[PDB]
Amino acid sequence: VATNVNLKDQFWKRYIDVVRHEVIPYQWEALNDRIPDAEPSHAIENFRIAAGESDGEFYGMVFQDSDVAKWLEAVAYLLETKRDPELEKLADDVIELLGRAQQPDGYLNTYYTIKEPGKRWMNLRDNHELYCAGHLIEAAVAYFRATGKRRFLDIMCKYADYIGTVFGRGEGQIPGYDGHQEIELALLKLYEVTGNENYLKLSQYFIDQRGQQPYYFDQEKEARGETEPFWYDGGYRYHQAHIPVREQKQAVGHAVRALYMYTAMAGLAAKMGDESLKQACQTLWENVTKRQMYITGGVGSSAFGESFTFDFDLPNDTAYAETCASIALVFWTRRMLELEMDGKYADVMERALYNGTISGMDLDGKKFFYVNPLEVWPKACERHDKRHVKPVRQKWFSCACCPPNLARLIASIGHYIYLQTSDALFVHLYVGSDIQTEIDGRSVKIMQETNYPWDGTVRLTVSPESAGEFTLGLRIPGWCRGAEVTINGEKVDIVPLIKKGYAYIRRVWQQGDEVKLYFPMPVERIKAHPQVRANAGKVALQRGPIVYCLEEVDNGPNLANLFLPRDAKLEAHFEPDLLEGVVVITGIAERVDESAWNDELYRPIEPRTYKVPFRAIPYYAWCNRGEGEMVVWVNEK
Amino acid sequence: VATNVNLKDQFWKRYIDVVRHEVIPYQWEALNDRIPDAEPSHAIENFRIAAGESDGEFYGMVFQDSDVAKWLEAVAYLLETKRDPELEKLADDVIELLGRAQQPDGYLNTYYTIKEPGKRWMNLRDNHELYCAGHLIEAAVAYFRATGKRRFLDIMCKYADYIGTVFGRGEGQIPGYDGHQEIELALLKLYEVTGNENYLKLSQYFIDQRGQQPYYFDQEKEARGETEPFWYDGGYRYHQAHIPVREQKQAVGHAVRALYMYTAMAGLAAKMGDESLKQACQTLWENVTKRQMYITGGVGSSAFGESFTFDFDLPNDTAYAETCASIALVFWTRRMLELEMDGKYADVMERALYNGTISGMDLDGKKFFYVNPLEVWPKACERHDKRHVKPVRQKWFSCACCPPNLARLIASIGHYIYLQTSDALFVHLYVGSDIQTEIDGRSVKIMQETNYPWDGTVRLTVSPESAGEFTLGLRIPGWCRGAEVTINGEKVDIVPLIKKGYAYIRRVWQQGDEVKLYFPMPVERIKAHPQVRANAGKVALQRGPIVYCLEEVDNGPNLANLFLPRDAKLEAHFEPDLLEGVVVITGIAERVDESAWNDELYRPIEPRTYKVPFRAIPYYAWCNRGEGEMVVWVNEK
Repeated sequence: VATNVNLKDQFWKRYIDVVRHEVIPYQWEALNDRIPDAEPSHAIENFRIAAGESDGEFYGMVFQDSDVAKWLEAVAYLLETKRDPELEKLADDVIELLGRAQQPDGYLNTYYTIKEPGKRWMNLRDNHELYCAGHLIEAAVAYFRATGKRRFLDIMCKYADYIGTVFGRGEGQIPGYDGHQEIELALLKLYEVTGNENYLKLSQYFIDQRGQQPYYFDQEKEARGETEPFWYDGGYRYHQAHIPVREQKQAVGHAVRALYMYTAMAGLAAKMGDESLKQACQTLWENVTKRQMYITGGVGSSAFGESFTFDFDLPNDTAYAETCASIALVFWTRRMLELEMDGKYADVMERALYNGTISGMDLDGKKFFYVNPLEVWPKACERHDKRHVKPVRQKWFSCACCPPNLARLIASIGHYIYLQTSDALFVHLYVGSDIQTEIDGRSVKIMQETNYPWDGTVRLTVSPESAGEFTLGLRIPGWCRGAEVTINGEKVDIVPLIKKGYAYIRRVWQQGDEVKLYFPMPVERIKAHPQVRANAGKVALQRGPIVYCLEEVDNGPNLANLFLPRDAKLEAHFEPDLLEGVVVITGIAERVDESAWNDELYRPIEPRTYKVPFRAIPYYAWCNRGEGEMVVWVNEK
Repeated sequence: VATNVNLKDQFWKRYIDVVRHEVIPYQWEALNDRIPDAEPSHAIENFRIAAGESDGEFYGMVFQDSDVAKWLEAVAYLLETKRDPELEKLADDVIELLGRAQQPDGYLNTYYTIKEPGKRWMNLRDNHELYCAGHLIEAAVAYFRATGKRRFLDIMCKYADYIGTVFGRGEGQIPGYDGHQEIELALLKLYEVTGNENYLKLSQYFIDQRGQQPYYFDQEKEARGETEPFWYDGGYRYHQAHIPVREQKQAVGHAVRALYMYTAMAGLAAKMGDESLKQACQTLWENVTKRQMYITGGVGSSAFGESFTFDFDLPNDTAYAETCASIALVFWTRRMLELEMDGKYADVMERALYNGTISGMDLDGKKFFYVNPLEVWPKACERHDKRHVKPVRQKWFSCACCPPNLARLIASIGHYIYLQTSDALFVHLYVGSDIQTEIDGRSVKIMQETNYPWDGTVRLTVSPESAGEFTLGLRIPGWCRGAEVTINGEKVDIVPLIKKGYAYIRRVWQQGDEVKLYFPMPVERIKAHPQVRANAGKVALQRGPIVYCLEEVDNGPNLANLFLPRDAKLEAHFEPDLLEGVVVITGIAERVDESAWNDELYRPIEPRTYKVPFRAIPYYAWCNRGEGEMVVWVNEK
């Protein structure tokens, strides 16, 4: 493949700069208990103790080891854009410490090495051993791809090989699997970087075993003398272990869990060319993205179990839409594109990336949300049914969806832009960047320049070492109508070339060939399916891939009583000095007069209305200018 | 002195017969553990054991004793409108049982007699001792007024005197009060029937002491050795015991508790001539009824704590609106009227009486709601944050709230229709009835005939034994746009006679004088104050005092996808055989056609709508024709 991708834009480059200079350095301090304000992490200390370099007790959540891995993974990806010896040094040191904390059989887990040794693999449902293992594997694979150093990969292959001995359907093995999926998608990347088929088979095994009767979680449960019912009403639906994955057609249960599982299913369907996995992914995909996904790319409608509920139940004010769930959605869409090239997967990838993902952090990377609501009345957040919604971003405990999660996605943004297949180069995302690659063994550089998401002109430059025929696959964004393409100033009728949202342009390509794409970005009035009861009579503003919202700081309070008339004229313009440089939308809305109301609650008096201008900003950029109300779905006319 | 009201109705007399033939007999069977499927009550049996007439253990909730009291109270009121020697013989036996279960000092509490003897008064925050005493006192007063038999009253006077020695300021007294208000209003009635002012001062003491520092509940807490913090995050706001009642300006906490407290407060303001309590009551009245009350007369917007939240937070789908809280609202308004004669108090009484109280039962009286929601999507009742909303009514085994609570209010409805002062007969409610009473000495009979609430025409016949001058005060309903009055066919100019929602008609009345009242009853479109976020862009249908709703059985599924145009062609007509004979509202609405989505979730389309006829029925009558969607607040076009 011999591929390499560099970022050359403003929008994502700023985010990476923030991850590099703010988020990773701060997270490193917290992981090392050097922040006197903060609640202690003990994440690195747990490994020192496990390694025999420090006395003390284990401290933290059962999956504390995964914090370190995700930090290491983000650091690996940062090392790809800017090679940075101080960083590479701390990471190498953490890796060596990890090597020393690893047992000779390969097992690497601090909670069981320090606090409950010999009780390992006895609570797969709850204690995240395989989940921590998986995040560790992902970190080593990325660290290898980034630096070429294989120490971390050797450490993790040993753990994988040991896990491969323990788990299975053969003699003396445990027919088990994790309560929290992750090892399956991690095993795939280990396979993809080692060539070792055993890791493919192990991933296949964990997926194939899930949900099989009699339920492995009932068996380990009983063996622990435990009789209390599982707290989630839906039972093993919470872990998507209720039935085998090939029979799962409805998204249920914990959202991050489901999406980690579907990501793995999709990668396995591709590797095996297995239709049953592929069709289960496709059906689950339709269910999620056409019935249980917010307009922000948010997923998970219920604070209880941080879960999916059922089709069309997408309340805006009690939404959960965990940042990590949106991240997991990105992971899934990328594997879906490798399994079948359909623009709709990249559409959703882009929806999550420019909305319900980076909304999880302040512009300057200093604070974060766990929960990403589509409507906030800060006062109402004292209600019990909304206490999961924090009206301003904050610093976070060993919560579960720690900031290194968003960090590793942002720092790896470049890996999601293009896909190289032998015949065809696919462009998924419209991002100032280049890629040096091989097509037909032909060395080729492709370059994109664009101010997207703020404008829909993309100039692609295609420079092959020597002229040659190959295919350029350009995603046609599903939000756009009327995409246009020119090649060297010549119009190209793309309508006969599009297959499932990509335009296949196969020709002889020469040094300097220029492809201009134009995606008109009008302000759009988005309407939800009438079955989405929460949005009856409501409209959302969107421009390009970016969903807009109204905040109190620009529009005043009581946003429920700002109405957007159907043929108000709407205007967009760039504001270089607002929220790091955003396009804003403005127009004339209507408010309901309150003054005629005379200390009365209910009256037969039809509303008197008055014009006010409104300003809408990008959903991701909300809550950077003080606490206040915010809405995405606005009342119409 | 002697005052008699008999219902001559169809509307309320049908509820009374349901209460007499279905509810009270069934509840007797359940209280007596004679129902083979039902969860045993053991409420009577606890008294048999405490009386030494049976061996066994206490069973039930800590307030189980008040279940018996509430049944006896309802029974007292039934005996007023129809004496039944069998029912009465039953009540007398139960009464003597209470007599024999009572401790020698007057304490009557089964839990603290058979399960924890000697440990009484140790947990006033939780154990409902004074609450059960208050309910027993109310049953005794009621039973005496109804039968003349003083026995139950002697028993409870003895308990009441005992309570007077235990609680107060000074040595050998506990400076305490109940976690669940009730004893305070009950003691007012005991005073009213006995003239013993110690009962009045005891009520005052309990009200005056509440919320003083250091917190009484903190002291008994420390003596119990308990240290983990109270479950409700608002602490003693739940009990309205966070600050003295005279400094309470907003309704907070558990709604029934709040309203039982405000009722006593209003009673004491009148009986002591206490301006500070009168003011406090008025302030709280305005807060509840202008900012924290549903259009149905429901109060209580959060299932967590069954509590008030804050101003203008009135969600329809997650409403609590506990039946017993609207009931309590009725008790409060009746006391508010004895304190300040203003039609607003009776307006709210009527609101709660014709909507959110009787909505708590099936029309045939066999099933009940605890929670009275304003919007139901049955599938969404599976969400954790809506699991308190049952989409059909049912039998209720443990309670706290319901059936004898509703029964006692329905059975005593005649007591809310009129108020007799020295000078003046006030007509609060337009109910087919007659009242024989004494005005400025004279024997006077007044007869009301009307089809209210279905029609706004009323005829009052005034038949004093001999002719005489007195004032007839007639409530002008706040929902009406004008009233017309004639006396013996001649017109009365009433505008000069109206003071605070009552028309004062003072003249010499003669036998057979005929007052005719006309209240126009158009179909009204009701708007909520703009600060009520939940109802931005929605409208509710009302006719007279009755609030209307749309049900799936008449209108099809997806009631959120129903829009009511500016001219919706609203008609009303009587359906004599539907839901016990009701007026239905009909009209034209619009629905969005789903097909333009092509199964997509979010699209920039101009939706095609289509016209449908709709039918609305009284809220109270919803859920008598099968499970389905229901909405009160409908989307406006």
